[PDB]
Amino acid sequence: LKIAAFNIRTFGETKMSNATLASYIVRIVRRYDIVLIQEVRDSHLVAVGKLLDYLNQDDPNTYHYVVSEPLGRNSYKERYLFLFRPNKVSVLDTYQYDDGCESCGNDSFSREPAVVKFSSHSTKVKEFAIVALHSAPSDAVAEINSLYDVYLDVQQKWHLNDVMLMGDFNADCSYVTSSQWSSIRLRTSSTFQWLIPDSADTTATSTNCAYDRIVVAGSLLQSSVVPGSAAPFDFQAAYGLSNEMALAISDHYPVEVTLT
Amino acid sequence: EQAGRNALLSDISKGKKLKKTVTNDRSAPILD
Amino acid sequence: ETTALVCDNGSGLVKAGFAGDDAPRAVFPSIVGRPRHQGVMVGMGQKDSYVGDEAQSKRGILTLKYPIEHGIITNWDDMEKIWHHTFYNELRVAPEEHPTLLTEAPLNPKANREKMTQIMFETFNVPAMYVAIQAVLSLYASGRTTGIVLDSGDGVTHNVPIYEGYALPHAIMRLDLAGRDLTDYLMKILTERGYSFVTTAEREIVRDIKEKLCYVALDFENEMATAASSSSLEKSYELPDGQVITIGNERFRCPETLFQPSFIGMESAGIHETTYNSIMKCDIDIRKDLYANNVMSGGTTMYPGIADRMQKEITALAPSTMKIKIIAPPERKYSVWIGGSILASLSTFQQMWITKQEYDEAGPSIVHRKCF
Ligand SMILES: *[C@@H]1O[C@H](CO)[C@@H](O[C@@H]2O[C@H](CO)[C@@H](O[C@@H]3O[C@H](CO)[C@@H](O)[C@H](O)[C@@H]3O)[C@H](O)[C@H]2NC(C)=O)[C@H](O)[C@H]1NC(C)=O
Ligand SMILES: Nc1ncnc2c1ncn2[C@@H]1O[C@H](COP(=O)(O)OP(=O)(O)OP(=O)(O)O)[C@@H](O)[C@H]1O
Ligand SMILES: [Ca+2]
Ligand SMILES: [Ca+2]
Ligand SMILES: [Mg+2]
Repeated sequence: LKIAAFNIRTFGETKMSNATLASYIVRIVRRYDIVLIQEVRDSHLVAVGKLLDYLNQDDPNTYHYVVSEPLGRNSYKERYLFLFRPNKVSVLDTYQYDDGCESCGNDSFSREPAVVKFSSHSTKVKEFAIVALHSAPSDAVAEINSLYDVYLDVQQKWHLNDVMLMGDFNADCSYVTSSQWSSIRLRTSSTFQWLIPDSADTTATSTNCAYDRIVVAGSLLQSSVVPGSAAPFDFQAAYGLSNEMALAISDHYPVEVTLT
Repeated sequence: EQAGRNALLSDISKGKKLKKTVTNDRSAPILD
Repeated sequence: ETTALVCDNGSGLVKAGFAGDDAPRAVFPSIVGRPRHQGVMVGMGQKDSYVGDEAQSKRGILTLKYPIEHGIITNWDDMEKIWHHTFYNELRVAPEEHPTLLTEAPLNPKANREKMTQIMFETFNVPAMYVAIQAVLSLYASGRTTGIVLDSGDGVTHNVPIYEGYALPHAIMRLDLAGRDLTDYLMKILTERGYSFVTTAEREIVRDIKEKLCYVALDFENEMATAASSSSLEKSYELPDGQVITIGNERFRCPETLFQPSFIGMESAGIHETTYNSIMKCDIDIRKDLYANNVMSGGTTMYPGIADRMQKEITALAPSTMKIKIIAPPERKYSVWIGGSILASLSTFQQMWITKQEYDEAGPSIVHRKCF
């Protein structure tokens, strides 16, 4: 089971209308049994529709979807999108983190985390959740720290300890400095194991930042991770791109992991 | 041709007070 | 107390609510979508189909259908989905216990009126229903029973001469140009000056600029001259991303199309000329009353200035001394609905419903005699 999280800079109609860039996005998505796409700026879901049109142009059930409404503290809004192969896993339930009350999810998060419960037959973990988060760069420390509370929420609602938290956490450089790690419960609690290390470069840009992450909780899930399989996926190297072309795809690499 | 048509047409001329109603108007353009 | 429903089906918008009310409880897009792919919205279960506002906002993962073209219903399975959504989701009521007034376009074919009736009785099981002609209802809403309506919505524009409550089929004019063509033409002329509108949101934005900044010039050629020699008519308009664009003569060239359809390649007479041609196809006696009672209804008559322009255009056409009066009520976007709410809550109307009992005996073709 190959799983990934991928901030696609302003993924939207303009981008998916461009045959070349669509082409690369499709090829990239095709790598994965489950993939989280972030920064979806797609007001009427047209871009989500095109991508799915491509992913399913042969077999209509190659990929299924879970998509959120537009989300964001203010007028700037994004969606979370989960794409998954129904032949490789199944979606049991999904919800949006809300902190027990309607607008209350916006109290911790600019983009209230989408949470998906999956069933997986081909791995040691039979059931796990994935919590998506694209944090607000300026509030990254609090938002990653708040993820600890999301985990408690999941545990309580689904009586389930196997939880993967992932996405563009903005977890590095000027937004999370090394001295601030001691204040993120998600990092200091032994319940969580951090698969993309601080040293990883997950930006397609000049910066050296471990912005995008994959954290796993629960012995079963943890013990299902293929050792050494978690890495950013540098698609500029992979596809032999100029940097200009890489950047037109996104300013982040996907981060990926493999479960067994 | 019905019975009581003229009285109907007379009542449409007199007009009628109608009741305050908040419309759930979802026709506005979605601007992004 | 048993309240009647009023439902005005349009090419672009459904307007629905309760007789006796000053306005519809619900206005949403006349659209039905079935998902092109398998998946769910977060927190939700899987859905076979969406209607109205939800379909519009998720269109990109759907296949949409507009069951109503130029005001006429052409797709029954889908119209059925829309009326269902209307009762159960929008108005939150049980059809089997409300009389329901429905509207139809002018010149609606008989078979159409019958299928409408049949569905109401045999599918939704209403206690009683009625069908009225839209132009007529918006005449009614303005407190009158003789006159001429100009109804201009999203797909279609009619001139409907009415006499003592009855539309005059023989003199009705239909012009195949309305809100949508107007939106497209603004989009065309905004582009011609270098702007770009190709995303779905970006097309939605053109409509917004139309509805908020457009108007009809009292004299098109003087307006052109003014805009050519001063910024006095320029208007800033602010996009989501906050940057600003300027809108000059496009503001009034867009709606001018209603008077000069050649602006978009059509060979039609304009709405002023069709209004006049319709009156002139009528009885000599009734013409004075048509001229003094020119009512305007529908979203596409909302343009600031349009009544004044019509006023002037008709005077130039008509006999030198004819009394002319254009009635352009502020609530006119929803006059059809409003006249329906009046008609269906009036005491003296309570006998004119077609009942389940009558339909059972006579059948769907009873809708012609009983909806005179
Ligand atoms: C689809 O997306 C790609 C990626 O941005 C677009 O290709 C890029 O855009 C244009 C292509 O015409 C290039 O700019 C050009 O540079 C050349 C240099 O030889 C110059 O001759 C042109 O006048 C122009 O400035 C750009 O280099 C190119 N590739 C990149 C940035 O990697 C493409 O145009 C987009 N739209 C499509 C294909 O419809
Ligand atoms: N203020 C406004 N100015 C101009 N046009 C408007 C305004 N408000 C709405 N419209 C236009 O009115 C149209 C919808 O009008 P309406 O609801 O009267 O028609 P409809 O009943 O859906 O369709 P039809 O009557 O053609 O079958 C849309 O194209 C919309 O952009
Ligand atoms: Ca980098
Ligand atoms: Ca209409
Ligand atoms: Mg680092």
